[PDB]
Amino acid sequence: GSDLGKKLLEAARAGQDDEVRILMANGADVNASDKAGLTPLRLAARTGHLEIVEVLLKYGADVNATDIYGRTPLHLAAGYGHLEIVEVLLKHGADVNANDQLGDTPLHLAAHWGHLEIVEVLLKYGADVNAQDKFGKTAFDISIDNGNEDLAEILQKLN
Ligand SMILES: [Cl-]
Ligand SMILES: [Cl-]
Repeated sequence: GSDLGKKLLEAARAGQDDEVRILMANGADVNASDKAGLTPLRLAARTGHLEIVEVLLKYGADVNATDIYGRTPLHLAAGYGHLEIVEVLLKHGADVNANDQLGDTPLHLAAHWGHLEIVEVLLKYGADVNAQDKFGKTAFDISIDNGNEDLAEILQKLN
């Protein structure tokens, strides 16, 4: 909730798997929000802690919690190259086409990271490969601009 909530946020970003399980068992608020409004699931998603993501989702974490800038746990899992977290979030209903404040979707961020398997999963779940962000960039443009030549080559075939 509050005291347990603070500890839960810290355990999520610290990667302390069983402290998370213990805090959840003792009634911690699964959607406790830090000063920036970020939830344990968002912190575990960006840090790549798969077991913690799975435990939080089991306790009903809001898979599409969105910050004031429009970012979601799926944005951060795709943006930091965390394939199995991307897979589990999508399996639990994460919004594949969520736009942040710049109009970027998780696919745009996965393209920037150059993660082919994350790109694949996002497309399987219905990502729009032709989506443009607010500055007019597609996933293909992003991959080209970053020098992710392999990905750009493949994405060009879906243009
Ligand atoms: Cl973040
Ligand atoms: Cl490359």
